Amino acid sequence: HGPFQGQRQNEFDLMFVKEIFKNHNSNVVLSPFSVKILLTLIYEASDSNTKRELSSVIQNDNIDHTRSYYKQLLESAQQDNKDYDLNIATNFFVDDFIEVINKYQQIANTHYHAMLEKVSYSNPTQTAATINNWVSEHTNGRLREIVTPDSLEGAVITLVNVIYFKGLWTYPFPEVANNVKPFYGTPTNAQYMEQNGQFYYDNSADLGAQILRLPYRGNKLAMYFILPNPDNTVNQVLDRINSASLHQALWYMEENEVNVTLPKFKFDFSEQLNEPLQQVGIREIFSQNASLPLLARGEVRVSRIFQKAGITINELGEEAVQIFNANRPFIFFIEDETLGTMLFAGKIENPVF
Repeated sequence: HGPFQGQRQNEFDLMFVKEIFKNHNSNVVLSPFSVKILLTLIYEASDSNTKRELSSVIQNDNIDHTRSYYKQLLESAQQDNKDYDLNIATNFFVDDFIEVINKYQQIANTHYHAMLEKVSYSNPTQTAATINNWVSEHTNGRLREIVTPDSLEGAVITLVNVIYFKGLWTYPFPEVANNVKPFYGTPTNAQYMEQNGQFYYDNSADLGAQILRLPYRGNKLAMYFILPNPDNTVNQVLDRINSASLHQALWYMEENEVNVTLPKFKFDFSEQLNEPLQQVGIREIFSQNASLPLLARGEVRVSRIFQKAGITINELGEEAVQIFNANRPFIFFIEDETLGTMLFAGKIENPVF
């Protein structure tokens, strides 16, 4: 279990993360990989502009390859055992008047771990409740709400993704009696955890940020932290992150002895994805032209797309020189190091737990 040695297919992921982060002053967490599942589901559903617009998401213009890729990354990622708990769940909530094609339900289920169910948008109050109950059910109450009755106004089809994670570190932190200290947001106190250890690390002059990898148990996942240098901000570091620059910055990381101080955090984040998607070039699927002939028996389209993600880091593992002191805002992400998947991406502006 070492860092990924391949080339990440993260051109879309990074574009999307940046667009979300630029428009929120708060903590954020989301799943770029899962957003790619949603777009591929809509692609599978559709009849071009759509194909040019999704070229960073679809695998080599071949549907069999696209299906096996997403299926493989999904099965690699997901797990519920002593080492970590990661569940991804996806649903289309479809108005009653729409006839859902059963074969679409089968490919959705099989390759994308997604489902479809009927609701009545004539009753946005009951429908909100239905969606929110689905969210609780599929995250074991970790997430509980994602929509209000108002956010369904005028809707015919709503696509919802939820994801949550908690794992054991390979190298746990000591549990310390209120290790409370200042956090300098863009001040407050936070609970920190601190250890010395051997961790992949670098100070990246190109990014203007330190990077730290902390692995999770299970030989698959790690959390990366990108901490801007004191003269720098998260937004300025983002402006210099693209697939090439990030690939190189991670490539330069070597195992070092590092003194690591991190704020504990636990929070969730949700957003309606229509707008950020359109901002990054994905527009056709939301236009008067869009259609879903392979999903709905024949003229309808996806009204709204929502994602809600939840995340927790704390000290815990199974048991038990550089300075990495994360006492100001930073970026984090979780990747599957066997395949390069960007499962979670987020930022901390205000530690909370």
